[PDB]
Amino acid sequence: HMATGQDRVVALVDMDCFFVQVEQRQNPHLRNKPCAVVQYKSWKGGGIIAVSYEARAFGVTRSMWADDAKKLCPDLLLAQVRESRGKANLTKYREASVEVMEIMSRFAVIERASIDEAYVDLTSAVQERLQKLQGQPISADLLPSTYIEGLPQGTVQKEGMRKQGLFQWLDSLQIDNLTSPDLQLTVGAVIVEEMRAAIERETGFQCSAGISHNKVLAKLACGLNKPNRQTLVSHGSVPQLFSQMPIRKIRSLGGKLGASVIEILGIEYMGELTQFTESQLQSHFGEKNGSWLYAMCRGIEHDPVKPRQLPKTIGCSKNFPGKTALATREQVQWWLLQLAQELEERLTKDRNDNDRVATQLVVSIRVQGDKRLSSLRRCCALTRYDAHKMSHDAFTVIKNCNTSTEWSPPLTMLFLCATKFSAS
DNA sequence: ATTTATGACGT
DNA sequence: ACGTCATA
Repeated sequence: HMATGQDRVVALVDMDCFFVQVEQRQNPHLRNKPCAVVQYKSWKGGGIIAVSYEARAFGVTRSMWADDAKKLCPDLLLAQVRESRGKANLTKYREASVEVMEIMSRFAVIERASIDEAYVDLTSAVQERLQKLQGQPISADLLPSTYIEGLPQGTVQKEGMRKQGLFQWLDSLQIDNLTSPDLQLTVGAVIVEEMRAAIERETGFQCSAGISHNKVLAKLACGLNKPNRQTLVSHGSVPQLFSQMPIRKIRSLGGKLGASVIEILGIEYMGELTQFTESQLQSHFGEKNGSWLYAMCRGIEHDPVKPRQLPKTIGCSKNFPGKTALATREQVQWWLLQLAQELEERLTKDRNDNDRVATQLVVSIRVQGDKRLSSLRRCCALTRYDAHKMSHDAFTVIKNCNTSTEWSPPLTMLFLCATKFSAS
């Protein structure tokens, strides 16, 4: 009577260093070279936000200043994010992301998780594929970039090991040693190979993927073998996988709650959670978190793949660090106008493309000396896709935040978000 | 001065 | 409504 969280087949697809691949498709000179994408070149060469795998090998990471990355990797090539109205403009990447998600939707139900990753619900697609091929062995040739986590168990080249693990898996499927859920995952992986082939053929982009029974395991699986590969994590693989898996690697446990789990229970690995009762976990972390942890450490999670190919919000913001912090009224107004103009453009395009209208405008700011990402959030009605009205409306709602033709304390961040979409 | 985005939850 | 958390 003990449920095993084996009801669904779920994938998570992550475009490998996505902004970089976009620039590399556009500029063949960047292909197969150590390359990074930077925004804002003046200050320390700019901030790196995406890094090719060739560059990662030199120790280049995101959130590194380009000048610093050049010390680690002198031959590093850089592509700059487009800058419009004095701020980074991510339109090219948003549009490329749409290219990929449109291809994914042909194969299965997708949840847009971010600009560069999507969850995929393959349960239905797997059931249908299982009827078309019935009692036919699944050839290793259908899974040319698939790793089976945990295998092989029992040749000094990675590709050799991959194939040996796959053979062991498939030989035990064909034997009848594995379970029907295992067959379901395997077929799911075949479909993902097919989806990933179609993405590469049609866009030129490569991606890694994880296939498992829920989103957390799929996300975890995806990161196990990168770039351009996919990993199947079976329910059976979970005890060994979790036995040495730091708690912070599991999605949603990378922050404060994860650190609390570690500190309060005196443990380090995900698997160690199984020794606590559900009541115990709830007593420390709350009813929801405790229940979630109890199921998750056993490889079980029920968060559905939401059928949502489009972002629920459309926002833009700009930080104004250090000396650049906004300190006059005219300056604060000029930047609201810049933000509002980008937002109007993206909103109008959204309306035309997606048949919806935003109804709420959220204004957020951060004041100098406040550690919290947001110092304050206020909303007002968004009635007109008009940059001047939007910027003026936003000024109105945050104007009282100023102590006193001058602005103090200085603003270190402005954020306009369009939310609350309705069909149009 | 590691951005500029996102989605979710608690109250 | 508003603040906080988590992710890349």
